[PDB]
Amino acid sequence: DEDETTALVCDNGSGLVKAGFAGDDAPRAVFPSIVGRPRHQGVMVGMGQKDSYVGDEAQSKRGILTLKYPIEHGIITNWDDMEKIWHHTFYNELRVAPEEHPTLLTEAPLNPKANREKMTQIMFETFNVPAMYVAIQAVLSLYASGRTTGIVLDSGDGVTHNVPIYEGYALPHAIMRLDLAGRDLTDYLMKILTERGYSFVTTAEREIVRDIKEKLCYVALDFENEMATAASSSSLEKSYELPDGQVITIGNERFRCPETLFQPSFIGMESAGIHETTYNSIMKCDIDIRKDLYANNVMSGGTTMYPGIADRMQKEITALAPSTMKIKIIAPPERKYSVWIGGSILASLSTFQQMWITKQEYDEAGPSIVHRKCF
Amino acid sequence: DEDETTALVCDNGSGLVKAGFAGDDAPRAVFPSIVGRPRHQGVMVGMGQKDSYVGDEAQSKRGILTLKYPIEHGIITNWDDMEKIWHHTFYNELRVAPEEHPTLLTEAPLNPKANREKMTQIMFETFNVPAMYVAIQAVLSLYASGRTTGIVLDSGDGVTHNVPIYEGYALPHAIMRLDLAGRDLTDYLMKILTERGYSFVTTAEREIVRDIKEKLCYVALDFENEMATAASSSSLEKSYELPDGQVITIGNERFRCPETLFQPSFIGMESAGIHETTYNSIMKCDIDIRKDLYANNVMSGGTTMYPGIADRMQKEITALAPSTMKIKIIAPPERKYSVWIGGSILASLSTFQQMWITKQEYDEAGPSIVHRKCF
Amino acid sequence: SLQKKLKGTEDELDKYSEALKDAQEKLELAEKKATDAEADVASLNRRIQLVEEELDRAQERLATALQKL
Amino acid sequence: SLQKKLKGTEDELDKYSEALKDAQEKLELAEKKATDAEADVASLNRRIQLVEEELDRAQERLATALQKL
Ligand SMILES: Nc1ncnc2c1ncn2[C@@H]1O[C@H](COP(=O)(O)OP(=O)(O)O)[C@@H](O)[C@H]1O
Ligand SMILES: Nc1ncnc2c1ncn2[C@@H]1O[C@H](COP(=O)(O)OP(=O)(O)O)[C@@H](O)[C@H]1O
Ligand SMILES: [Mg+2]
Ligand SMILES: [Mg+2]
Repeated sequence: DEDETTALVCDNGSGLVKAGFAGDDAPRAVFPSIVGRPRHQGVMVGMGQKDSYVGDEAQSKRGILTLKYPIEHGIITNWDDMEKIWHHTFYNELRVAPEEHPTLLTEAPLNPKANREKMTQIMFETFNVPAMYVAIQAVLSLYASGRTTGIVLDSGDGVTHNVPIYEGYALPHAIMRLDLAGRDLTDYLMKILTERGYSFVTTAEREIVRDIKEKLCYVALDFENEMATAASSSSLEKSYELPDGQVITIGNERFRCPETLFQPSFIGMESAGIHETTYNSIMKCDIDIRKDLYANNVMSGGTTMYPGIADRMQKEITALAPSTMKIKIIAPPERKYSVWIGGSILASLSTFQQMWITKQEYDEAGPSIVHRKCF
Repeated sequence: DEDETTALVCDNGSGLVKAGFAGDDAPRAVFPSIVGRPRHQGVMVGMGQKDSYVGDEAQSKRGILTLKYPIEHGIITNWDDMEKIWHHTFYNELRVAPEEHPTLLTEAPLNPKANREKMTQIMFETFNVPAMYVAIQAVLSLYASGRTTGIVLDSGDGVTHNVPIYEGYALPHAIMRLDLAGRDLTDYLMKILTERGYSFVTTAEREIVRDIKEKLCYVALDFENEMATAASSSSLEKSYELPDGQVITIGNERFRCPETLFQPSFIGMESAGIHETTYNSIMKCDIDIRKDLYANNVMSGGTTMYPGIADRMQKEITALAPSTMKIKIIAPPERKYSVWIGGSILASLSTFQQMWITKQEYDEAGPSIVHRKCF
Repeated sequence: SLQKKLKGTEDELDKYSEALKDAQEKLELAEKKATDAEADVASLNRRIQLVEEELDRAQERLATALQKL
Repeated sequence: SLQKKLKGTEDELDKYSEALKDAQEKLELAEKKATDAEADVASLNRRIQLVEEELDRAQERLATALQKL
């Protein structure tokens, strides 16, 4: 299927795995990060004895399979799910073995050392891979953006990373990760919908309402004013049609769901909102480059697909920062895949072909030394 | 009958209504939450034309009246039954009108807005009441316990609420309700008794076996070991005498009925057992206060009248949590009425007499604004 | 003969049901895409009005700064 | 009984055919609306890009004028 000896770019982002060959502009195999295990034991004869579903095979059946998240906040919980999702991506979709081409994986900023050593060991010992490389997502996203300056805000599913890069210079001391993202928003919407009257307590419905949020939920331009005008609703409340057919009616809750990002007090945490944390990060940077960080801020992550984030960011930053300079916020189209796109354009360089880590040196050095070599 | 202008404490708990005047230590009018409706049509002349029985009048006759539960999982199904049970409690037992004293009602945590607005409207418009107030059960139970710290586990009839309160401080974000309680235990015992050989499919027998459970069923200290030693039964199986006279023989099933609480998989639900859900709730709290929540856990609800719950909780929490600290579980005597008792001691304070909601402000504001004022 | 006719009619019924389900799936996909595109159009119209207001502000500011120069 | 069943099956077949035709019509309508919305959003993307370039030029000249002042 592939006639070019190039690394397979597999972005294992929290919530959605995006795998594809280098050189492509979009991932071909896109599936959620979920593992469906058989809950009961059947006396039936003939069905697949497979004890571990994955991807679309699990999405197609969520009532029988108990759903487990292979990644939580960033820390890898179960490694069997890791081996399952890579083995599946290798021998069920791509139809190619890892013994013929490299593999450029993308990991989140500020992750545990155990996670890195574990994935590297599974990719070297178990699977025979000629060479591995771990890369931070923020750099590849800035590559795909086509710039060298700005602060990347990557909001995945269970973690949110703010990474400032000015003139192509990383700042490992300022990268601050906060576990507020799509899962805590799904939980907030679920508890407020339970407050509305429709109560559910199973994961399949949680994924359904997550999809409903992805499709409908947006960000408000003025929270309190929308609350007042929605008190007497007319066009502000919408009636959604569940894929099963049950008629759901959702009004203001939509534009109050992502608001939890701006007010973490809703989930009883002393952490500051994403905008205030980004602002504090800007103060932690130097003054000289602060204006450039204001003018080149970039966004990444699937959570940014909601309509109305750019305007909300502009008003909040204008209210926090002075209103004398110019603070333009740029969001490139299809930003979610941009990271992966970067991977593709990063795997075609010959120099990058010279910066890989082969098996033998890793085996003698050991995983810890490999950690030192990368950084 | 009453010479003090004090609020009538009417705990409308799921399964048992407990009504009484403030200042008393126990409810005088205690009757199950059931409504009996005439099934057939009689050509007889002279009997009461009353088309809606309630309370003991329905309990005395369960063969003729089809029984309907006025509350399910927490959501109010029929409002006519609501009006029936309050009108009955007012003009058949207490022998007092609501137009002379307030009324402190107790509602379950995390209930629908429709339920609250409906009951408040029936208590203001229809009935002329000088003032109403909705209160959460967990706070009043913690009051009656005589403390300010701990996690209250209220297991009613169709819903189970875990509410953490440390230093008197409520945590509306951590309150998680799960519809596993006495009705699902009655259903499990019924299906397993049908498996034993005695099959029934009517509600009167369901209430009878519910009473049998309340009287006999207990919690096991070691499930598998009791299963093994009960395989060859001698004193482990007991012969109960039905109030009708039929000789029933029940052995291990007793201490396997409440076990469904610890293993929801028996009813094919992905939800976690009450102990595991409480443990997860403790992780959701902060670490600083977790030890205090371990040392001050309180229980509430009629379902807790079974013998052997405290020991089972201690072993399960010790197996789940470390065994280095001290984890004492306290269960106050007559905990079931404690909630109501709290109501009594809450209605005697002058400040609480200043926190009531009169008719006029509610009428101008409307019910929704009243919801904002309370919380 | 009538059993053969009923068999044929039931086969045609199954075919029509399959075609109707396929058409319903396509209808869902198309309506979702249309609604998403309409929402994007509305949001971007708001955006471009805001940007035009900003451009007018910048032009007036420039004219004032020029006069001062 | 078989004649009654055949009549019922034929009625169901006619109803399914009508439903399929209506679904195809709504499919055509939704596809047309989606195509129009995509054309509109593309035109608005070019317009907003042009206005953004204009605004960047305007702000650059405003900064130059401020420095001169
Ligand atoms: N099309 C979409 N619309 C809205 N939200 C989305 C969409 N796709 C993903 N998300 C949200 O983004 C999160 C996953 O993001 P992720 O795939 O990790 O981004 P990235 O791959 O850029 O790191 C989930 O919480 C999900 O709710
Ligand atoms: N004396 C008792 N012994 C055992 N179980 C009981 C007893 N009284 C009530 N229950 C159980 O408790 C449930 C009702 O509890 P409820 O009256 O709602 O408690 P509370 O009034 O504290 O909320 C029913 O399912 C019933 O089976
Ligand atoms: Mg992301
Ligand atoms: Mg209770």
